[PDB]
Amino acid sequence: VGYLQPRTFLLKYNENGTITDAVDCALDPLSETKCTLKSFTVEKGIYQTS
Amino acid sequence: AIPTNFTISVTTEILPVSMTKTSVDCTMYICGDSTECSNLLLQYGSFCT
Amino acid sequence: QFGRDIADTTDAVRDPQTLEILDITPCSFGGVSVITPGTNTSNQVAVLYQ
Ligand SMILES: *[C@@H]1O[C@H](CO)[C@@H](O[C@@H]2O[C@H](CO)[C@@H](O)[C@H](O)[C@H]2NC(C)=O)[C@H](O)[C@H]1NC(C)=O
Ligand SMILES: *[C@@H]1O[C@H](CO)[C@@H](O)[C@H](O)[C@H]1NC(C)=O
Ligand SMILES: *[C@@H]1O[C@H](CO)[C@@H](O)[C@H](O)[C@H]1NC(C)=O
Repeated sequence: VGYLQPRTFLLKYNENGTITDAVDCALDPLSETKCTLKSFTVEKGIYQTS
Repeated sequence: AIPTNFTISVTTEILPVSMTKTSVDCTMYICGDSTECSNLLLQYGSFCT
Repeated sequence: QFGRDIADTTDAVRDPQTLEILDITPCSFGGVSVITPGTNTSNQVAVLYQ
């Protein structure tokens, strides 16, 4: 058993229309930069988060 | 007319090279700590990016 | 009864019971940055609190 909270997720749809991956945008600063760049891959560097 | 003596003169020149670097937190400026305003502002995220 | 600053937001208030003046301060402050070597290479990150 787990309990739901209001969150923002970044969902991924493949070419068949199924959700295959997601990012929880408020777990980590890394996840937050993933959410901002709108990608699952981050290049080397320094990013302002929030 | 031919000069007969000289003078050695030192003068100064001033040049700007750089300016202040700034960053903005878009949600902090527009909404503060209002959750409702942030939920309303979620429609304009591209402009802040 | 209320005090307002230059930005017009309320920053002071008289207490209606004890009649004492109170200052109000926001509790969200300070910039954050994240350093990453690339998601391709690793998931380890560093965080800078400015
Ligand atoms: C060329 O100009 C200099 C000045 O720039 C002359 O030197 C000065 O001479 C006077 C007296 O003749 C002195 O009181 C000054 O102290 C000297 N100045 C320095 C910096 O030493 C020099 O005599 C001139 N030469 C000629 C041939 O006219
Ligand atoms: C998508 O559908 C095609 C055709 O049915 C299938 O071959 C493929 O394996 C499915 N999945 C992906 C990820 O393409
Ligand atoms: C109101 O209640 C507070 C605490 O119960 C008391 O100190 C105060 O004297 C009361 N009256 C006024 C006018 O604040």
